[PDB]
Amino acid sequence: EADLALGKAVFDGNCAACHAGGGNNVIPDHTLQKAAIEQFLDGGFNIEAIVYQIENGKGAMPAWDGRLDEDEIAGVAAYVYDQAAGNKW
Ligand code: HEM
Repeated sequence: EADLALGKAVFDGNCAACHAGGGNNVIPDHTLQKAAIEQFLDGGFNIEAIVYQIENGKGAMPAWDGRLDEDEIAGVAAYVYDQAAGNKW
């Protein structure tokens, strides 16, 4: 169901590794923030754009293609989007 709690559970395990509290450890300022997305993200503040990054891996970010399920992928994207939009970073 591309759930946010699912998305969180994924995030917490998989993404937090580099992005702890939306907190990009590799490129300090390239955080999971709305603003940071809208500047740095190529594809803009769009679910498509988010998902695409997570799938395919981009710059210094690993690809999650087939490592996460489709729903899982969608959930983590949705969650990140919700966090950003809501400012729950
Ligand atoms: C876990 C599956 C995971 C998610 C979710 C995630 C999201 C994410 C987004 C949405 C961006 C864009 C942020 C912005 O535009 O400012 C992004 C960017 C980077 N990530 Fe990430 N990310 C997840 C996992 C990981 C892992 C495990 C690493 C660390 C090895 C990592 C690193 C990075 C880096 C670097 C970037 C910037 C690269 C770029 O977009 O050019 N991510 N991530």
